[PDB]
Amino acid sequence: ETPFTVVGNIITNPVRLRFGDQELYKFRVASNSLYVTVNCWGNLARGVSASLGKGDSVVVVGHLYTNEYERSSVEVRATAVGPDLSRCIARVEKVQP
Amino acid sequence: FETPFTVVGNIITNPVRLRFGDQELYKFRVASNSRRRNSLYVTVNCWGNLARGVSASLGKGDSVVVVGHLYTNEYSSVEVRATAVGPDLSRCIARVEK
Amino acid sequence: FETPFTVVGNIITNPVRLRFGDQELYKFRVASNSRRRNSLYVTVNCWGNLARGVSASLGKGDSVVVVGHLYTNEYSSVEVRATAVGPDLSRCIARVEK
Amino acid sequence: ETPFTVVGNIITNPVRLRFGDQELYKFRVASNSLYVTVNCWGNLARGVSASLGKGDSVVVVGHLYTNEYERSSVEVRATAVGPDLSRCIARVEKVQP
Ligand SMILES: [Ca+2]
Ligand SMILES: [Ca+2]
Repeated sequence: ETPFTVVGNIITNPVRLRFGDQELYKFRVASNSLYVTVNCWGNLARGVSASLGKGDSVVVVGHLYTNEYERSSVEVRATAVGPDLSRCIARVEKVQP
Repeated sequence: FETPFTVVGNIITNPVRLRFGDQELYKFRVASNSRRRNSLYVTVNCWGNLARGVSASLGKGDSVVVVGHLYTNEYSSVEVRATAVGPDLSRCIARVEK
Repeated sequence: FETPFTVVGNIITNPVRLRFGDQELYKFRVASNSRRRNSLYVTVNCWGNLARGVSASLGKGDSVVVVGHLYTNEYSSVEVRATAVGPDLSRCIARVEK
Repeated sequence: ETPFTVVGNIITNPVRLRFGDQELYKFRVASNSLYVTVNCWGNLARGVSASLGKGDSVVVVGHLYTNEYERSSVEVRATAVGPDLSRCIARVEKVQP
């Protein structure tokens, strides 16, 4: 419940990870400096893996949090991600349910 | 000291293009996808390269992520000067071209 | 999926209290401190403990930080359901009591 | 130019630091989880040192960035800070220029 928006560029090769039913798509974003790891789940992990990659210019919206581990780092739980249409063009396709 | 703003929702009008010598405006109305089991309507203004990307890529009904700065115009209407707009990839797919 | 919002500026009206059985509303208008060498006007609504803190602490002219969620009401007016409000300590001092 | 807002509590004893003409007032904030270091400068460092302390409930607005050093961590360059009047009361005093 700390909302957060970052506009920038994916700077790593995203990675998919599975947890049975569920899917995570993870990547790093740089802003224009801020470096943050973005985590997409579900249908968002889908849209993003199908559409974006390293070097793409991106708009990320979600919630910011700290993740402690064996250091502690700052990450986004994304709720919406899109390509930044100031820097590119997109063909949009809906996914039949 | 501008007021930053983000809205996620859907374009709900047919966007309107306007040219001013060099410059281009593309503007449209956005409704936010709030849920109860509370709505937000705003006019978004895209300029420049952003106007171009958006007119080539999005239209009435499409899901959107809009980032920019919020303004009131007493002319009184609440408007966003967008800095980045994209389709919402939680609700769609995009084939990206530069 | 509410739309979060933050505005920093000044209260520019005398706030208005309204009671509804248990509940209290304190509402007022805010202008944002934008600079040129572009304004934003919004109605802010505080409820509950926030209505109490704000009525005890702030009034017309005071500098404010407002955090909450943004709404349009077609009744059409743009309003904030505030979650946290405070004086802007870049422009003032506050002696805090709980 | 990545804007950011956090509402929470100061959880360390703030510290003042000087650089000649200029003053920094630094403290840690927790949200309701996110931990972030907040940096106030100038008149903001003033208002905040004069008004707040460990345990106070706070509204922080500014810009988020990453700071690299001998690790890298996420910090806020605050532009406005106030006590959260949902959790307290305040007497406001203007500072004659
Ligand atoms: Ca990949
Ligand atoms: Ca101290």
